[PDB]
Amino acid sequence: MRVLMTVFANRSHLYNMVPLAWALTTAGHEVHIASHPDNVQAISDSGLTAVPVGNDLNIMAALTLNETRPEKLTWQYIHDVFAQYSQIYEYMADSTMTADLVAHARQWQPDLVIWDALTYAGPIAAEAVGAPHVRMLFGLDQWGRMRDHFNRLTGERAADDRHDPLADWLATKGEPHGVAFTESLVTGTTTLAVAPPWMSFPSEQPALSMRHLPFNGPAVLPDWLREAPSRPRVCLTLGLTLRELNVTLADFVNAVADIDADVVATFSAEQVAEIGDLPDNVRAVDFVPLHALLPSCAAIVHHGGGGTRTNAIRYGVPQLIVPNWLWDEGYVAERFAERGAALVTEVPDLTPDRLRDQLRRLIAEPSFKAAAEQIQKEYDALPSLTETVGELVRVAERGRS
Amino acid sequence: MRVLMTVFANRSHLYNMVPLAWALTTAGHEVHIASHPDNVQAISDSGLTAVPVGNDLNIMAALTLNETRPEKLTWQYIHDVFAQYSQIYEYMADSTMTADLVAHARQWQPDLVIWDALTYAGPIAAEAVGAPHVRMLFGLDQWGRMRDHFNRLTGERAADDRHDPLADWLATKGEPHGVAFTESLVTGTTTLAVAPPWMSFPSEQPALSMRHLPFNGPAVLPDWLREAPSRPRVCLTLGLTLRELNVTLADFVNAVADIDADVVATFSAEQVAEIGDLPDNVRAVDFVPLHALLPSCAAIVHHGGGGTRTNAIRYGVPQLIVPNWLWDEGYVAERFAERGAALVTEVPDLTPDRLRDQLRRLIAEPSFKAAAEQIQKEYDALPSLTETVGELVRVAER
Ligand SMILES: [Mg+2]
Repeated sequence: MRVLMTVFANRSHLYNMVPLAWALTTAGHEVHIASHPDNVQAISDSGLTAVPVGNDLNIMAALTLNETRPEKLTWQYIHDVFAQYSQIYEYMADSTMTADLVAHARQWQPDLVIWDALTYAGPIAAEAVGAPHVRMLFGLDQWGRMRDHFNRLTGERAADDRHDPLADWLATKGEPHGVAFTESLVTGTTTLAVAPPWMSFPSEQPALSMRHLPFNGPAVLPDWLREAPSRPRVCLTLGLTLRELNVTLADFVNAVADIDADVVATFSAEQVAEIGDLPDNVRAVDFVPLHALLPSCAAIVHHGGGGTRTNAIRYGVPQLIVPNWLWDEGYVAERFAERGAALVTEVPDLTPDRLRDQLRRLIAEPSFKAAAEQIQKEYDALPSLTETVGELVRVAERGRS
Repeated sequence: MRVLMTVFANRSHLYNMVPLAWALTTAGHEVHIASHPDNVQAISDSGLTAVPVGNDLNIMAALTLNETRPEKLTWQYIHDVFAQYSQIYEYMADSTMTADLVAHARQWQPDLVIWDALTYAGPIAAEAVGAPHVRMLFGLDQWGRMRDHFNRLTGERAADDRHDPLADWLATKGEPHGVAFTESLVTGTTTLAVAPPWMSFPSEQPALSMRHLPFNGPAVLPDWLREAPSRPRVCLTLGLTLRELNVTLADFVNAVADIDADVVATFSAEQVAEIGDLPDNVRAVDFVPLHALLPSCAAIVHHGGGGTRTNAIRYGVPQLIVPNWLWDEGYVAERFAERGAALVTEVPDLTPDRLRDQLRRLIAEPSFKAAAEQIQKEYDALPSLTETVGELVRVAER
């Protein structure tokens, strides 16, 4: 079958769907990855077929989606979140991008559209051709969680009092292509999850789950990784968060290194300068392939994003999470902490001493390792990518007459 | 499981094994590709994890393997073929390359080694750690074909006259790593085939067969390709052949184009300029991904190589083949021809006129498309890459 996969130009959201693209490819299907022209090189570097759509995105040059306090989750708040993000997401998948993707769907006529959850050209293109479409998550389903609340609230207001910014947005987006607003434009014929069911939000809709494979991008094994591990290793990838905060970057690095293990730390040229002389047991590296590193690590310290935490899940590695707030990191961090698999320090509570002490516990108390391994066992038992391709074929077949 | 794949530094031979590497990957196995340092970038640019081994290879800078006449296939001929190719293959996977891949295997403990069929460091590394290994073909098994004859012809020699250049070479190759010679060093614990059984040589050993996925590196669909075609499209990939060959490139281009169809031709910039003004119905291009062009094509003209022909099989496209005779192109073109799915023009016989006339046949006689489509049917029945991953698990378990 022909699968049209679409993702806005962002390498992380691309890598999120690379293993699924390739599972579909090696089972025999023809897979096109459609994205803005600036994502073409990344699609190439992943071994896949790029179909450029729209103009370069260049996405790099009050109302949040991670809000979970019940009192803040009013109809008016979620309404306004929807109004704002409807604009942002439009920007991220253009009328040009959307027209190019519809034109390709009409020409190629795919049997399944799989769209990155932030890429709303996906469902417009799919519906121009009655292909069933799968909304692919890239962490927890914040948008579906808010959408469920919103639709529950809406169905109990007066009828004249149910403005829906998503309906106005997506009816508008679909209009030039004869695509009518349905609710399935918002959340997909169905949704594919990348996070394990035990940490996901309850949904009023079903979600396929999957033993998510964390694609780390092109990789060359360095010599130093090739050598028999000397003694316990810890992986430190908190570079970005650390520059943010009289208490110095060197101070943070000296404390974090003061533990019974070798540290592999990812740092800029900028940061390696800013921190000056490194401790003895620290190797600074601008990038490391986690799947080559993590099998030998007693801990990983990181900002709680999906790619890195899926690697700690897959390799059974305890975590020290300093959550960022780009998507779901705070909420997932607490889920791991509750299972005994992680220790958390919020950004506002960050001291060198606090990180070191947490790291020392992860290293010393084997309960964290056991909990991380238990997590790994339950992940290994999720449906394989081959099983998932089998579900996706049932979606495209069940989606046909 | 851990799978150590290895291939000498040639992109085509890497590409041969990329979709398998990725089948293995998405099934959850840990996959390393070991190749000389000058091939590490192509490995990482196909999305996989490279392990550099050995020194840069730089491969670009009467005794043939493809000899099939039985009057020529004497023990002495085959003996001398094995004496000459063992030197060539030793060169392509060094005592340094072999020592680095052995040391990596010792440390990483792969469960299974898969080695490109020209990459003889593989079985040494595999035997050094006692892991089983699969020899992965990149076309027909010329070497297996010759070895079958040789081993039999050797059997009937006086014991004192049974000199085996392959046993000598691989014995020497393994000895620093404590690997004694055994015939599994020559042909693998088992062999994985990429060509369909219908075009294959008879082998004394079974090979796993496979519904081969052709990969050719970066692939971007150009915009000119999103229109429905408005009549037969032809794909012309003979730039290299016409280059090494009164008649001007423009003579060829002009005749090949003299048909009722649109030609898409891959030509260097140097070639486009010195072929001069192009006919209306020809579009010169650097490269085009074949797997996206061929669905709309009535014919492909090519040199009969493994990746392009696997594409022709997969999309059921009739072929005009002008064989290279590098590895197996001559034998394979004849097989395609005998099935009614291709017409063949040997290089000594190549003239703008012949290309032209064969090209019209392919477009206008429905028997060729029908035969191309039967081939595709049969390809569709071969074991999926998923099945193949299951067979390779069994191999690793035994
Ligand atoms: Mg014959």
